[PDB]
Amino acid sequence: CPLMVKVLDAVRGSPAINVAVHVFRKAADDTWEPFASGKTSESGELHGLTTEEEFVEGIYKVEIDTKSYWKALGISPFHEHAEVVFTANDSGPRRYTIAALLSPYSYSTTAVIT
Amino acid sequence: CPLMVKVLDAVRGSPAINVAVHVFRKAADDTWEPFASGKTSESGELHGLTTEEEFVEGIYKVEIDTKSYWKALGISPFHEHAEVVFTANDSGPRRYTIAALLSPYSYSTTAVIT
Amino acid sequence: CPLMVKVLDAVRGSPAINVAVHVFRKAADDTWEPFASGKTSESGELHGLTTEEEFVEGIYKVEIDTKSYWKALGISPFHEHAEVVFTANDSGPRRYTIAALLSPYSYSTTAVIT
Amino acid sequence: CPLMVKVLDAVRGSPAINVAVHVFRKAADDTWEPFASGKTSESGELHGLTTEEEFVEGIYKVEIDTKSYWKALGISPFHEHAEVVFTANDSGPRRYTIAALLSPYSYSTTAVIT
Ligand SMILES: Cc1ccc(C(=O)c2cc(O)c(O)c([N+](=O)[O-])c2)cc1
Ligand SMILES: Cc1ccc(C(=O)c2cc(O)c(O)c([N+](=O)[O-])c2)cc1
Repeated sequence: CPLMVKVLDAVRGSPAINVAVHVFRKAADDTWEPFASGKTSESGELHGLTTEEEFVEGIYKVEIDTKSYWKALGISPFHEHAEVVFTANDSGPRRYTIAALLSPYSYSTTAVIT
Repeated sequence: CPLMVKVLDAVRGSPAINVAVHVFRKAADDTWEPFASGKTSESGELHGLTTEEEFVEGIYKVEIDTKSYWKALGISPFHEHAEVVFTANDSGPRRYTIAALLSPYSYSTTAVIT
Repeated sequence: CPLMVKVLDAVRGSPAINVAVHVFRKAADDTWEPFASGKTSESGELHGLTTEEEFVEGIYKVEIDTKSYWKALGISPFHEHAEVVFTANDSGPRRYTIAALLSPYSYSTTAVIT
Repeated sequence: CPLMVKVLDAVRGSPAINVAVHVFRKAADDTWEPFASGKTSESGELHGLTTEEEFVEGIYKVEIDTKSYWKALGISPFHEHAEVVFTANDSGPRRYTIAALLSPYSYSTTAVIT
């Protein structure tokens, strides 16, 4: 599995379960094409987004829809979502984990690449 | 000054000087309109982005063009940029500082609201 | 002012006001000597910790007592405090801002050096 | 496995492999007793630190010796180490993952509790 997303909740100290994640790929157009999407599991992880055949060199944007999540825990947040834009597979295919740590007024994101 | 952006470099432990910052506002269209832009100063700060007259309730996206910055320090980074999407002035006008801490494979962003 | 500490609250999106901060310096003993302390102001900042005469090369530990702060906002946190250990003035005297961003189950710390 | 530590490198976008981790527990003395220690594996993870029998309610400090790690990648860092102090098992036994994301001038730490 070449691209996985993991999301953590800094407020409850737990995985963020059932969070919506959308992945876009920048086309030759200079437009964002919808690439893949899904919701995180009980472990805060989302696997099965894509296959190594489909996941080519390019510029990707990962959007994590965090505002719904925060409402659903009784919280009126501030961000519309968390977004991460990165270039992928530039050096040949890699395994990428894009991880996000969420708080109402802040977030951190990191890529772990193997 | 109702909206200011501050950018820090986690690699050199210093302000990120002369970084490009673009602000967009979501229009009734559901399109991003260009709202304001500029480059950070020697202190890593960008003031004068807007006036309190122009800075109304709405959804804003702040894009920090970090890839140029990292190249200019001799570094091939991973993100195309850092992006922060948030709703503003929902509760009446506030002063917003959107701060970003940059590393090649990671970033953190926070809003400080007064 | 050669050493300043700034503390932000990721939960309320605001400065952390009236937070206790203790600074220790490692002695020849290999013991921590109490070096300086104080509480953050309404801006989340603590200035006047030391003078450039007193702030010599050495290993320092900055401890931010965050648990009291979180209780005082109605919150039972997880960390006893945030701690940052660093070597100072190794390359000649600098101005150091040690900044901390707090959440109940997480924190980030950075040094900005001039 | 009730306590595990994971360490990530924000500079290389990878796990931090073979990093030293020491765990201390605050005794009735108000002294830190050495509780457990080990080095992270190729995945940046350290398991087998303790057993659920030994891991009781108390105040723990996790110290990650990051300075050696940064030297070993050709880097003169700033922190002596990363330290996390927290209260454990206060509400009955939990599984705790203490995760740390490292950069030369910054770090973030979070607890994920199950
Ligand atoms: C995500 C993040 C975390 C920490 C910092 C940060 O270190 C910082 C430092 C400052 O001197 C300062 O004035 C502010 N601010 O006003 O927000 C932030 C900046 C961004
Ligand atoms: C402070 C911080 C922020 C983000 C990460 C982080 O990126 C991360 C990545 C993982 O694959 C993973 O399994 C976990 N975890 O279990 O906690 C954390 C780690 C630490």
